Amino acid sequence: MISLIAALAVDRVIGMENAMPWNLPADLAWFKRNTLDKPVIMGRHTWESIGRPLPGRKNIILSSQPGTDDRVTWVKSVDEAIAACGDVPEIMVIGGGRVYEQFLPKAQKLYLTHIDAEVEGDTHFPDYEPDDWESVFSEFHDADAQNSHSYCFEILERR
Ligand SMILES: Nc1nc(=O)c2nc(CNc3ccc(C(=O)N[C@@H](CCC(=O)O)C(=O)O)cc3)cnc2[nH]1
Ligand SMILES: [Ca+2]
Ligand SMILES: [Cl-]
Ligand SMILES: [Cl-]
Ligand SMILES: [Cl-]
Repeated sequence: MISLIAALAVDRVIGMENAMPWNLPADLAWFKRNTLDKPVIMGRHTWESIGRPLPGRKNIILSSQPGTDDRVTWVKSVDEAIAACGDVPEIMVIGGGRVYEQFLPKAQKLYLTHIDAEVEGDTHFPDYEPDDWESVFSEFHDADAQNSHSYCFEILERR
């Protein structure tokens, strides 16, 4: 099964010209909880953003240009990325925009963090029909001493 995991500000904003203007360690901990020991597929901009390989996960980078880091796997097609995951119960697609776009139609599950931030987006999560999805988990949190905005965790399963 393929799943997508994303953090969405208002209007589905997922990325900006520069680093996103929030500080959400609790969301990064949710991200880790749901990706640890699973293969993760990402595009090159997201790979650059993260800075290094995500620990304890097989990192696959989907890209048309040859790779510039030997500590991860570089693939040139969606089907190559999937094959590189081998035989695992769940593949996690971690962005960014174009990669979500490409994997959405194949995905059966979404792990979304909705962040209460009004920002002008450079890239957006795909316009999914919430109509077509079943929320099986939701959990709301206010901003606190460590987290700058209010956010809500959701898991959704393809109806
Ligand atoms: N829920 C969610 N939040 C994210 O911000 C997110 N970000 C991207 C890509 N960006 C990033 C940026 C950093 C890390 C990261 O540093 N994760 C660490 C935990 C952070 C820490 O320990 O300081 C990890 O080990 O997973 C992951 C994804 C894709 N899906 C997401 N999904
Ligand atoms: Ca429900
Ligand atoms: Cl968590
Ligand atoms: Cl990307
Ligand atoms: Cl629902």
